[PDB]
Formats: sequence, structure tokens, C-alpha cells
Amino acid sequence: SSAYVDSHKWEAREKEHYCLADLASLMDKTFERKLPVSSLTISRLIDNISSREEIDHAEYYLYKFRHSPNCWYLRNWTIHTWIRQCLKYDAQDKALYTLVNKVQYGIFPDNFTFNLLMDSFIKKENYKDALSVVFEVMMQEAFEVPSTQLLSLYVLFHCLAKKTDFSWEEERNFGASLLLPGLKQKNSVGFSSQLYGYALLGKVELQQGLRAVYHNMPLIWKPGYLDRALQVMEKVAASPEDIKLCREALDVLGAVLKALTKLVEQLDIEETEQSKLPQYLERFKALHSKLQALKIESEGLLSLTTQLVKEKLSTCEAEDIATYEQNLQQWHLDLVQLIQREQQQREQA
Amino acid sequence: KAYRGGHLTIRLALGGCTNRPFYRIVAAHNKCPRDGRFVEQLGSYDPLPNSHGEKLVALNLDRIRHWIGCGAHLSKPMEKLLGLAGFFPLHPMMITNAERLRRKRAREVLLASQKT
Amino acid sequence: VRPRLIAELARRVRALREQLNRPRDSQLYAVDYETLTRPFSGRRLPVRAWADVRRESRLLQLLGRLPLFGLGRLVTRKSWLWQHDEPCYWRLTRVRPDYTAQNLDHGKAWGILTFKGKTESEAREIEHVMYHDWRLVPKHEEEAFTAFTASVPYPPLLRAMIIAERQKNGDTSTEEPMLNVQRIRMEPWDYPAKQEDKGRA
Amino acid sequence: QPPPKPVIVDKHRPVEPERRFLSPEFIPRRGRTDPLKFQIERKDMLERRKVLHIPEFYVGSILRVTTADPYASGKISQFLGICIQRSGRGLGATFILRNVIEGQGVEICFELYNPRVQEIQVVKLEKRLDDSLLYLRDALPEYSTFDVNMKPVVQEPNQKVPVNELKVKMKPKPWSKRWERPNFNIKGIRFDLCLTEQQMKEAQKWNQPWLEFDMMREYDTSKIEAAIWKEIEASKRS
Ligand SMILES: [Mg+2]
Repeated sequence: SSAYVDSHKWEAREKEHYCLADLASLMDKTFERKLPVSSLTISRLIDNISSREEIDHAEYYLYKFRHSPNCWYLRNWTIHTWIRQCLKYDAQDKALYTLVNKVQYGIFPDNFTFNLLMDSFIKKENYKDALSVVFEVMMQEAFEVPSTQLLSLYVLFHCLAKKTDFSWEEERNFGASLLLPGLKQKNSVGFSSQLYGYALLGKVELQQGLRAVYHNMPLIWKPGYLDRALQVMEKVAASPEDIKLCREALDVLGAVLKALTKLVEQLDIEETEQSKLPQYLERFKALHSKLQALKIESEGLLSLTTQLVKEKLSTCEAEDIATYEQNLQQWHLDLVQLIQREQQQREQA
Repeated sequence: KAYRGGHLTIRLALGGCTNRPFYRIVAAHNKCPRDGRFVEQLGSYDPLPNSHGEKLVALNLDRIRHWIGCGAHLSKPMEKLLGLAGFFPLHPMMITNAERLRRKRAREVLLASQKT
Repeated sequence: VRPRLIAELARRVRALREQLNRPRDSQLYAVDYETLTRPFSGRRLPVRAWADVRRESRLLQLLGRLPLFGLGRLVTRKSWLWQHDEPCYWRLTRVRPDYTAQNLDHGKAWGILTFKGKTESEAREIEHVMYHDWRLVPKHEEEAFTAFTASVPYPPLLRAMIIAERQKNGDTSTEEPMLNVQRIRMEPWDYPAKQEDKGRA
Repeated sequence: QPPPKPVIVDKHRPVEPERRFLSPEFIPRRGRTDPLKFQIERKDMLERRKVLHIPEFYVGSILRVTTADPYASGKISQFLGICIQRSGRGLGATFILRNVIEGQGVEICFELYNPRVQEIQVVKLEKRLDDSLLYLRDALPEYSTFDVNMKPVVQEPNQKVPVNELKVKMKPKPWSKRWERPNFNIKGIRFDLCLTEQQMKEAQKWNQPWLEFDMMREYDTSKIEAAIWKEIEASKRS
């Protein structure tokens, strides 16, 4: 989707044409007198940047703005000015660095901007960068967007192309990321990916407890993830169509390997998950048998099904472009008034 | 001496020579000393028994209600004495102490019956 | 009468100086996790919060991982939800982090709150922001989580007092006296307080 | 997380490049003698310069010096002070420093080529309109009192010499040198308060305008300093 990716309006719309050195010296003076500064200066700077060391200056001054008296404003149009200025001048190492330590820089792209970023990632054909980036988007929890199809494709292709047997951080990241893209209640792919994510989350819990489930991850504290997976399976069997994949075999493997032979957050009356493993496994066998008695092809590769998602992808990209141009119009609306605001100070002077 | 902040408090003042305590429920400030000045003497209490064996205590109900309606915090020991009197609810710590003593006495009787 | 000026001089000078160069909120909230002592104070922490400060992080440390510190995003009072099965949260309205903080892990933020589904129409101030007992609820399972649905006799001596009084008045009034308990809204301990009313070093 | 690193680039073209500056002690004095002396002592101090840096400075600049002293804490002596003057030529060229501490005004005369000194540092690099700052004695102590552990004020790598245009108040009239006379041609001080119209009208009597109009006493330096640059460049190449 070259038309969906590229955009000449953003590149040839509202350029300031001020001196980069002048803006740098101004920002240096303002942040040496440690008084607050508007985002208009940073926006003009970013629009004026045309160089690598200039984007480096921009990264340093963005760190300074994060550590400046004002941090909450978080103007997404300035964020996307910076994103374009970085990605067109090809600093993916620095883009990824900022995106991973967002707490250090605080970049937060929206649906269309991030979809453009991930389309550039597709064009360059890299996997690990996109993987870390989709983990950071899982941290963001922003999936109710037209980029949900892109996120689903990414996760469902990378979990298959991973071929990594042992990594607890990575496995928890996958198990937590496989939920939010599928929450839009789409089809078999959707709720079965939700099922597999529930399975991975229960596995991570049973293997390293419930602490990391919520400590450095936004998630719910109900330990019965296996129970929730069983609930999903039984409600699906009760209810449409269920195109299935052999990841139920991975679920079987996890369940069997867990059935195989300090603070206590668990409640005394309710028994512990270690003691619940048995009935978990009996119910899992029972629901396996129910599903096979009820869809059961388990041959259609999920990554191949994501090209049929290209239909709704190409359908929703239009509304995404519409939202992006609406955002551009809103930005041109508010920014011209913000310029008159800066002129108010000179009128007073 | 005008104490900053603070609040009126009816509490126990100590009197009498050593080995003969005599308490006096009296209205005073929170920052007030033990036997420092007061505003109005309300009542008195003898923690020792008389010839009859009973112990002495006096309460000025009208003035106490006056001071409460005017606003004043109270001390746990005298509020416990009030709850024992009946003008005031009984003390939860009193209930707990009674229950502890009764459990301990039952335990002692059990140990005696075991030894015998 | 002889006046004195240096008193007010030093008073207002100290006022200006301390209000200018007061210790930063992040600076004085910082904690070293192996010794469990706040710098600039040399005080130890309570045994009940030792483990929570060792393990769990702070509110702004949680909010630094998402845009705008999650306006409307669900953070629940860990203490309230451990003390009661009902859901309790904070309708965070305004936020302001501390610029001097390195990780932007401290600041002030508040809005409307709710306790056992008792939502208040007042965007008032939070309490105990700096504690390590903050829990973020995602944007899923959130509606399911937030889903939620006489009198006593007087004391014996006092009722006897009133009996004697009304008997002297002349009426029989066999009815037993009572008071309002449904009016008296006994509030639990964990009801929040006024951050601005409580001071600061 | 690692910390970011600062970067600053301001590139107004005809400001950044400065080219030339010679040391005030390389050039010889008007006196007559064979230049062999000059060149031999010069190459001596230059193959010493290959070790020691002498960070360039001016009068009124603040220098922090560390030296190896026999009798001192750690056998080292560290002293900060403002540049009053640079006197002498050749190896014996020295510079004067001064500082007010504990209410006492102390000053040092440093040899900038003695091996006893370990190294030099420029805390600040500036220039006073006056070539000689000896009147800082009679000046107020608040002008000379400087901090010892103040960090070096960062200076650009290639920029012009900052010249502070200021003037200084002074102790009352009972001075030792009579700075008010026009023989010294000094401007940092303020007649308007240090004296009256009568005193300045009486002191300008000794004024002799013809000194600067004379042209047989002046010392040309162009070809001399040219040879100086030439031979220092030769020593650097070799
Ligand atoms: Mg003399």
C-alpha cells in the first residue's frame, strides 16, 4: 500500500523555515533559565530539521522537554513531525531506542502514524524490530484501531517464525500481546487467539507465579487463566464457525508439561493452582473431546489466513486515511491560533 | 498560656502523696500538664477501697453534658470508667480484657485438673 | 513600646527561601530498596509496607508507560480492594508530573473517586500517592470489574434519667427511647483525606 | 538506562574561525643582542612546551595552578587567582596572580616554565580594557575575592576573546602608586567618584600628548613575529 504509506501533504504542509541554530540556542537559553516553553518551538525545530545531527539535537531536546516543567501536553502532531523526520532520514536504531524507552522520551504514535511506521518496517523486511515495537504497543494498549489487522498479522507470523524454546520474558510478552488485537470480536481467528493468549498467560503464571503477570504488565489478577480458556472453549462449542489450528496441540503440551511432576498471595479457603492442575487437565481433556465431537481441520495456517484479512484491511484503510486527514485539519485549525498566541506576546511587548 | 491549636480534654489529674493516688476527672486542654491548671473540676475518684470495701467516685452529669455539647475529646481510662458506670457505652477493650482473663482462668483450671 | 524588625525580616526571608528551594517531591520520596530508608530523612519504613515498597512500584512509575498518563485509565486502590471485595478506583481528572524526576515517577494528580460504588460528584484530591500499592486495570475486563449493584436504645443510666424526667413531667410514655443510627453514616477507616490539609516537610 | 549525551551545533560561518595569537613572552625586548640567544632559549621552551600546555589566557583571566611543592599537604600546592600582568621575556617570563581569602589579599609570581609547577588551567578566559591590573590592590576586595573550587567556565573552542567593558570602584585616595596620572593610560577606574574635577584637572598637567605621536621609540614586530611563527611551526613539525 504505497499510497497508504506515503503522504506528500505532511511533507509539503506548514513548514516554518527558521534557523536550526537559532532555535537550538533559544531552547538552550530557555532550559538554562529552566522556565517553561511551549511546544511551538519544538514543532518549528522539527519541521525545519533536514539532517542527521539535527535529528540528534532533536532527540536531546526532546529528552530535555520530557524533563522540563511541562510534560503532559504530548502533542501528537509534533510527535508525528518527529516520527517523519526520523523515519525519512532513516534512523531506525534511534526510533526503536526512543520507542522502547518511551518513559525516557515519551513518544506515542496513533493508529495511522504507527501503521505507516510498521509498513516501513515491512518494506525494510525486519522482524525483531517490529517484534519489540509490537510488544511496546502491547504496553501502550492501543489496539481498537485499523492497525489491529497489522498487529494481528505481525504477532501471528512472528510467534510461528520465532522458533525459540525458552524465554520467559518473551513468552509472557507474546501471551499478553495475543489478547488485545483479537478483542474486537471478529471470528474464529480472534477468539481462538484470545484462547491461546489465555493459555500462555496461565502457563507463565504456573511457571513463575502471578507476580510478573501484573507487576510490569497491565493485566487482571484472576489466576484462573486455564479456567478462562476452558470457558472460552465450552462457550465456543455451545455456539457460527470455529476455524481451528494445531496450537491446541501446543496447549495440550503445556498442560501436560505442567501436570508433569515467601509471600503467598493466594487465599486460604480457595486451593492453590498447584492443586487445581488436576481438574484443569481433566476439564481440558473433556473439552478437547467435546470440540472433536462437535471446525476441527487444524490445517489452515493462521498466517495464511491473514492475507484474507487484507480484504477488511484495504476496506478500513480508507476510513483510517479519513481519520488522518481529519486530524490534519484539526491540527491546522488549532495551530494557526497557537501562532497568533505567540504573536500576542510581541503585541504586548 | 494560649496553646496553639490544641483542644479541650476532660481527663484524670493525680493528687495525694506517694503510695496514695487520688484521681480527679477535670476539664483541661490537650497540651495541659498533668496537674497543670484546669477550667472546671468535674468529679473525683478513689482507686482505693473504703472501710466498706467499695470505692468512691463522683460524676457531674449536667456539666459533663455541657462540656461535651461545647466540644471536647476524652481519655480512654475515664471513658472506660464511664462505660462501667452506665451513662456511657461499655468499652471494647474492656470486653477484650474480660474475655482474656476468663480464657486464662479456664486455662488455669484446666492445668490444675490435669495436674491433679 | 519598642518595636522589632529583624524578627519579621528573618521570618519572611526564611519563608521565601524555603518555599523557593524546598526539597523536591521525588527527591524526598526516593527510597533505597536494600536499606529501606528515605534519603534526606534517615527514617525507616513501616514493616507492613516493607515488602510492598520492595516489590511494587509507584503511581507515576505506572503512568509513565502510556500516553498522557492515562486520563480516565483505571487505577484502583490496592488497599481498598484488599480490604473489600467491591471494586474501588479513581476518576483521575488532572495530572502533573515532577520535572526534576529522572523517570518522571512522581507528581500530583487527582479527580473523582468511588468507594464500593459510592461515586462522589467532587473532583477532589487523592491520598497517599507515594505509596508502592498502585494497581492499573487494563481496558479489558473493565466493565466486568466495575460492575456493582434502624435504631439503638439509649444507655441504661441515660434512659433511666429520661424516664425519671418525663415521669416528673407527668406523662407515662411507656415507649422506650431510641436514636438515629441510619442517619449516622459510620465511615470506614480507609475513607480518603485532604492532601492539602495535611502538611509537608 | 544509559543517560543521553549533549550535542550543540551553531554554525554562523564568519564567526567561528579565529586564526592567530602569539605568546607575549616569545617576542624579545627592544634591547640589542644576537638572535641566537632568542632562538636557543625559544627552542628550549618549545621542547618544554611539547610537554606543558600553557592554556592560552590574557590579563584579567582566572588561572588555577597546581605545582609540586616540597613542604605541603601531599607535597602539592594548588592556587587560583586572576591575571594581573605577564612580565619578563624568554624562560624567565612570569605571570602574577592574586586572590582575597579570609579577608587577606595574597598574590603569587609564577614561573610558567619552571618544572616545579605541574600544570595550569583556565577557569575563565576574558580580557580587561586595561593591560595592567596592578590597581586591584587599592581596588575593593570584593572585585578580587574569587572562589577556589569554582568549576572551569566552558569556553568555545574557536571564538573571539571576550572583552568585558566595565569599571571598578576603589579604596579612598591614600594609594601607593597614584594611578590617576595619565602616564599609565588606564580606564577601568572611575574618576567621577574616586576624585573631583579639580583633582583630574590638576593630574592631567603631567599629560604629554607627544609620546604617542613620537615614532622613533615604537618597536615594529611584524617580521620578528613572522620568524617566530615560522620556527615554532618548524619545531612542531620536527
Ligand atoms: Mg607602596
